[PDB]
Amino acid sequence: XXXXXXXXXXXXXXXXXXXXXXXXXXGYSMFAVGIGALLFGYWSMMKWNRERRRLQIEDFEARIALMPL
Amino acid sequence: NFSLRIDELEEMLTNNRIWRNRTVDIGIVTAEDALNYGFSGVMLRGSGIQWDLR
Repeated sequence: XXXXXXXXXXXXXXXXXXXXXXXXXXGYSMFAVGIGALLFGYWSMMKWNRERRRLQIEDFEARIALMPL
Repeated sequence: NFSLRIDELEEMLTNNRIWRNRTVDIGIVTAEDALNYGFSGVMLRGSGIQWDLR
């Protein structure tokens, strides 16, 4: 009996298949989150600066109140 | 396992902005003067003439 190297292909490994595809981001939907984070960013920040004004006037009031200084 | 391994490079190098910035438009030679150098593999095969030895 002769024994040589046997042939096997099975699945053929798929000859040239695309793996690159669009994922997560679509296009217009990313701008809704992108610019949406900006509008949420300013509104949250400016409310803190209005709360800073409560401290600001109260800080300068200490100088006016102190005349024996 | 090879088909996924080679396709890992395409999602790494070809899709990126860097390669579309760097390698794009360097020595665009495809004319009869490009044929007057004789590269056989790639170059002429890579761009222009549909000739191949295979």
